[PDB]
Amino acid sequence: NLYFQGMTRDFKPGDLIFAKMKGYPHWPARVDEVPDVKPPTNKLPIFFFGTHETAFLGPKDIFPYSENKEKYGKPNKRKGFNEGLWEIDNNPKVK
Repeated sequence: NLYFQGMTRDFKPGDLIFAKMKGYPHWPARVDEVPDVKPPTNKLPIFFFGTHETAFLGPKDIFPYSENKEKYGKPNKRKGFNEGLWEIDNNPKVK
């Protein structure tokens, strides 16, 4: 996220996070390895737990998981969200 962890090199593959996208709650996710193309230069490859969807996101939309577990790690009605909360704590290497 902005200023606190605002560079792509603040994160590494395997790091667990909450990823934020417009219209959606902060979503349990992980940073993945770059696949591999011409990936966007100032973005990280993100895998979303529960839905298993993927995106490229900048550091501004990425929050460390542990620090934010109590604030963002609450059940949500969005489809796949609660399964995602299970994965991030119990199966964080699911592919």
